[PDB]
Amino acid sequence: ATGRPEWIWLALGTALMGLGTLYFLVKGMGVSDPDAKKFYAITTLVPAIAFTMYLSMLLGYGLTMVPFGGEQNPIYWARYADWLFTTPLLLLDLALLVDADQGTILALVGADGIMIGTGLVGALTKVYSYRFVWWAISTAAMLYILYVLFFGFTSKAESMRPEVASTFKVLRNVTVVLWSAYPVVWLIGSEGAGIVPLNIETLLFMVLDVSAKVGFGLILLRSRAIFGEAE
Ligand SMILES: CCCCCCCC/C=C\CCCCCCCC(=O)OC[C@H](O)CO
Ligand SMILES: CCCCCCCC/C=C\CCCCCCCC(=O)OC[C@H](O)CO
Ligand SMILES: CCCCCCCC/C=C\CCCCCCCC(=O)OC[C@H](O)CO
Ligand SMILES: CCCCCCCC/C=C\CCCCCCCC(=O)OC[C@H](O)CO
Ligand SMILES: *C\C=C(C)/C=C/C=C(C)/C=C/C1=C(C)CCCC1(C)C
Repeated sequence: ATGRPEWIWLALGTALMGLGTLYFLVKGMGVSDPDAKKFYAITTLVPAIAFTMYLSMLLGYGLTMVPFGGEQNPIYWARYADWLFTTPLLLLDLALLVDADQGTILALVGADGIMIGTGLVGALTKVYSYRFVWWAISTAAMLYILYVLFFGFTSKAESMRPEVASTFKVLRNVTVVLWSAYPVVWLIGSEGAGIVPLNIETLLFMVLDVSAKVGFGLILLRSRAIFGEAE
């Protein structure tokens, strides 16, 4: 558990995802409105999955060594298993808020799976120059997602209840800003060019992970948008 200088950030991350899961679970009790239940279920699952994968990194299961640049490099592969299942759920929270059509949802979840799966391939690739080829396909998939969130969602939200429009626009903005930092941390951290050491990279991903999952949920689940309009 100790011996790895990043361990303090993995321990903190685990604690914050556990506490976030327990909070949403308790808040979610008794909610009867069928629409709100769907938002509670999706949004509580996100930190529950991330809690289990942070714990696996803490205990050292979610780590493997990958040779490249003539050295053995520690790669936390458990990050991608986490993101494979949590990032489509976050996009589903947004798409259900604006009642997106089924074709649009499919396009978003599919592009997201491509983004995370090519990120994983790049992380495990042993030929140094090819890691950046995968990084660029993965980043291209993420630019399609952000485009849909602005031209495919923002246009629909504005034709809906004001409480829905308002909450979507805050969540959309939060999403665009936090998600776009991820490819940058990868590129300058241990998986890429290696300018930032692993212990600081782990700190940066931990602040982004907690903000984009627990912070995101705090904003959505206090809104009136998730309830049906009723007397
Ligand atoms: C120290 C605490 C550690 C953190 C806890 C360990 C996390 C792993 C455990 C459990 C999964 C529990 C259920 C996760 C799914 C919750 C979904 C939900 O609550 O949905 C409510 C909805 O309203 C219903 O219809
Ligand atoms: C709504 C969707 C909910 C989704 C919830 C699903 C979460 C599944 C989690 C984990 C097991 C996956 C572990 C992958 C198996 C790797 C085992 C292996 O081959 O060796 C690794 C080595 O033991 C160590 O470094
Ligand atoms: C491993 C990576 C892939 C699996 C990870 C799971 C991620 C989330 C699941 C699904 C999106 C598929 C489309 C589901 C959208 C349906 C929402 C909808 O359109 O509404 C239908 C409902 O009938 C109205 O009441
Ligand atoms: C739209 C929101 C998401 C956009 C995300 C796409 C970001 C574009 C990528 C890269 C330029 C930075 C490349 C700089 C890398 C040079 C590293 C180097 O070789 O320098 C060694 C070091 O500086 C000696 O100390
Ligand atoms: C659970 C939290 C969130 C916000 C996860 C998001 C992760 C990404 C947006 C990852 C993107 C990557 C790309 C675009 C290219 C480099 C490799 C990554 C997989 C980190």
